[PDB]
Amino acid sequence: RPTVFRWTGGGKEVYLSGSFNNWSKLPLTRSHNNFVAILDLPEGEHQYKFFVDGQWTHDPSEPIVTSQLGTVNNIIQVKKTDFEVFDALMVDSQKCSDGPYHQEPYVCKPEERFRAPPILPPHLLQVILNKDTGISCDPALLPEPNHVMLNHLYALSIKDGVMVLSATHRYKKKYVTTLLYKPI
Amino acid sequence: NSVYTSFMKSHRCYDLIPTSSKLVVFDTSLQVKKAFFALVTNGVRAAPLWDSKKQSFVGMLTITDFINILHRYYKSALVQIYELEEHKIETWREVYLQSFKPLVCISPNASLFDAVSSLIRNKIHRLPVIDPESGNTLYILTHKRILKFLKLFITEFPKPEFMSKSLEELQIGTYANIAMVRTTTPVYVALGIFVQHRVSALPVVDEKGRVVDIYSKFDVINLAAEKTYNNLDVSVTKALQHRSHYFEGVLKCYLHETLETIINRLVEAEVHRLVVVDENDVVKGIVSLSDILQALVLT
Amino acid sequence: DGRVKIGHYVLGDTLGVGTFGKVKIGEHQLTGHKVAVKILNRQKIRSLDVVGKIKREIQNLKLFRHPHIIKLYQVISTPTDFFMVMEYVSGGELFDYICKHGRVEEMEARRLFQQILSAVDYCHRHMVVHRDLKPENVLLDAHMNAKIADFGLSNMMSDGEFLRTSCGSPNYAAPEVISGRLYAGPEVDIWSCGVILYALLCGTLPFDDEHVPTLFKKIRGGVFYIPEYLNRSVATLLMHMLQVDPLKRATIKDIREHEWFKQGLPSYLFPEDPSYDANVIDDEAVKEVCEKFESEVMNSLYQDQLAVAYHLIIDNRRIMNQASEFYLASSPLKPHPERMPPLIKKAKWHLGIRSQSKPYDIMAEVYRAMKQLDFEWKVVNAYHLRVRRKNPVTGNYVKMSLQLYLVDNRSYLLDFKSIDDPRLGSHTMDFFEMCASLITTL
Ligand SMILES: Cc1ccc(Oc2nc3nc(-c4ccc(-c5ccccc5O)cc4)c(Cl)cc3[nH]2)cc1C(=O)O
Ligand SMILES: Nc1ncnc2c1ncn2[C@@H]1O[C@H](COP(=O)(O)O)[C@@H](O)[C@H]1O
Ligand SMILES: Nc1ncnc2c1ncn2[C@@H]1O[C@H](COP(=O)(O)O)[C@@H](O)[C@H]1O
Repeated sequence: RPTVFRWTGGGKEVYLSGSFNNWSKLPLTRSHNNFVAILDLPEGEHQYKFFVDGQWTHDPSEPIVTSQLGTVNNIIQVKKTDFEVFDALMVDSQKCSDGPYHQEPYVCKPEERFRAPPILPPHLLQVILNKDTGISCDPALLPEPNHVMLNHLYALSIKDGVMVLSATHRYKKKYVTTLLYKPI
Repeated sequence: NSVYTSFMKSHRCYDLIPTSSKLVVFDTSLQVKKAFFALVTNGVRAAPLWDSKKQSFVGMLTITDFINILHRYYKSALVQIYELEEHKIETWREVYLQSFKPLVCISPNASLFDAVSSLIRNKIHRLPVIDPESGNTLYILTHKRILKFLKLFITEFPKPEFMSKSLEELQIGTYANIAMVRTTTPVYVALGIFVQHRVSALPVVDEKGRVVDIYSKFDVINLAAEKTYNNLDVSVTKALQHRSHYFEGVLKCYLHETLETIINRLVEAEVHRLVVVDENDVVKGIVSLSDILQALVLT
Repeated sequence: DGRVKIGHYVLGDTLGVGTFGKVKIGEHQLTGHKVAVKILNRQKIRSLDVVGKIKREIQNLKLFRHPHIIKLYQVISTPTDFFMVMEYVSGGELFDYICKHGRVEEMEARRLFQQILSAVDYCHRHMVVHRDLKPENVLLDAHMNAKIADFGLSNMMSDGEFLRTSCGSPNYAAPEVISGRLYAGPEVDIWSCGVILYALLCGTLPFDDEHVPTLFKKIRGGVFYIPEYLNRSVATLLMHMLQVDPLKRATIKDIREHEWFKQGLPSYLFPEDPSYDANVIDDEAVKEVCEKFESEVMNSLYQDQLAVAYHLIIDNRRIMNQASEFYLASSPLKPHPERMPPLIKKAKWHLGIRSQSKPYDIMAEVYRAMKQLDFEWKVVNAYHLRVRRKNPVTGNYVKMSLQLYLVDNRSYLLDFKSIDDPRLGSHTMDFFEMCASLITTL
């Protein structure tokens, strides 16, 4: 399985040594700023160091491990999840993370807020039932709706104690605009 | 032979549902008068009925319900039809059903063969397509929609030997006890002939004997739109005067004409039936989509 | 020997830096086959909490199969980085081609625009918005074919929901994007394509300024210069595409209908065209076969009984699409026999319920109304709630989303939207009944 060893820091000559190569100096090839090596490594803990311009150093962004004597080596855990994309993305998602339905009203603001509600999108003002059909065709037929208007409630003004509600819903690749007449 | 029967079995009801359509639903507690006016304002003939107490679709409100209310409760042009003015959908259904008819419906996953068989067995014109997963009514399926769908796939399969055969040879439709209306027949009488014979249209005949117009169940809804339902003493001619302008005539067919031409004429006209006639233009009977779909699919 | 190798590819020069990550050229150790490798740092993704976006981006690029969208061959996962092995194109950015030639000739410009719009339409049909369309993100191959590439600022469009996120360069961003307003999605990509067409034909931007607040005023104004060397046909197309009003703005269908766009257009770029069904594989059609007979049906097509099953659906789909008046209503000939006369008038429909009072006072009235009707809600935002109510007859929960919107300076609006995830009842009836209870109380 491929494992990346990148040196973000500066230098003219950079080497890599670890438990995987019996602590021997391996020369890293440089691009414009990065010194990299991609090695095939088995699952488990791996200790490593960096030899930059004749001096021993380590990457501060990677986990630190100090031995019984005092040498500082970076530790990397090669896991089974690291080989497959969707498994690696599942581990990365739960790492970022590290409620129920209630009848309690929400407070106006953490700190006093005059913040206004979002401006109504013009697409929702395109009422499908206010539009004319065209006489030639079946009166039940309607034009193809915008996906954005789906599930939204539309209503008529209450007249003679009866309220009328409508909404456009999807069934597979088809759309139904149901109307309901019910006394208020 | 039996090509159309195999086609119906393969195609699901979903394939007939339009990409975008409207569905008018009424709560059973809604006044029947407001419900018929809503059918007019929304331009629909039928509407599924939602019982909010039972939390289920219990039936359908069609123009037949309006015809039945008028003929049962009309007394005079001098007195208002109290029941039409004050009855709720539920109270009307109680006196109408006395016959506790369950909801006749079809699933969108069920074949067209099942839908056609349901329309014939139950002797109905409008069948609601209800999704068993969501419980939502999606579309009101009719004989027109079914026949027009077959017309699009006629070129896709070999045409059977019966399509080239004459209507006289096949004998499809009614040719005895044809329920008709005269030019001077009052609307109330025409409504009585609908209730008694359970037919969707009555041909209009003049004093000389000629067929001038046609009074369909659909035409009755104009009494609600024009708000002329309170005077059912007027003639069928007076009731059809609203559409006198821009009316080609009574769409008829001949006994010598092939089944293919009858299907094409019915599909193009988007009408439920043609009046059959012999070599002479003499009325021999009627041929509707229920007769056509029974011959094409059921047999 | 000591070179950096990912898979069997040797990593060379950096091609560029995208919205997320770094792109490097890859050359096959044995053959010399060239690929483009997008390197994503796992920690950088974690630090920005972009784990969800990266997941959706990979899912879509794997699903995508279009000749004018960069192909994703494979994704190589490592403990520190993600390596996206993609299709390499030698011609580089369209931006550099425009600069080299000054301005692209009408014939070549149209050809390139037709290819770009074909790719954009593919994304929209797959419910994906690019949101970063510019000639810098449009690449060219050896045969001068356009390929859209950076899907870093992309997002998926769902039923009933809107997008707000301020994405892209200001020069290619729509007036609604700049204003920080909610938008549907597709109209934003069409604006960007309009700017690309102007840049192809003119070799300049329609809205450009050194002072950012002036540039924003220019875009919002929508007033741009139309040069004399451009014919009235292209001018109208540009003016329809670069409309400030998203409702008045051109759709892909509008552009496809335009006389200028229609010229020398290949019949395989768009669906419903004469050569699309014969040369392009349909994913939805193959999926329909899977349930009837899951295995690959490619061998039978490249005549076997399995191949006929795929073409039967494709044929049946064409018949249903050819009968346009049977499935959809026309825009406003003898009238339909079932057309109903007018009653006696003409009542107009409106979204939710309007209120002229203060937004805090509206919200306070909502919480009280819900409590009386025994509702359970979740506060996701001060003006966005997720409400729930158990149906007594069916014993199932009914869910809806409440959102308060600003109409004008004194007017407000309470929007109702159903949430779908009832066998005894009806889902749509449950939503209407829950809405009715709240409307009557308020
Ligand atoms: C802008 C950016 C994007 C991504 C990023 O994370 C990574 N950059 C990486 N570069 C590399 C890399 C790959 C090849 C080479 C290389 C080495 C020798 C010759 C040619 C090369 O491309 C150098 C660095 C690798 Cl292997 C992993 C990386 N992971 C770091 C940065 C960054 O510079 O901050
Ligand atoms: N006016 C009429 N008189 C007699 N029979 C009819 C008439 N209209 C329809 N029919 C027949 O009644 C049956 C059902 O008619 P319909 O309501 O048109 O589907 C069919 O078998 C028709 O042939
Ligand atoms: N054979 C026919 N000739 C002319 N008009 C018809 C015919 N059948 C129905 N109509 C008209 O078409 C409309 C639709 O009615 P229906 O055919 O019953 O669905 C009604 O207004 C009828 O008056």
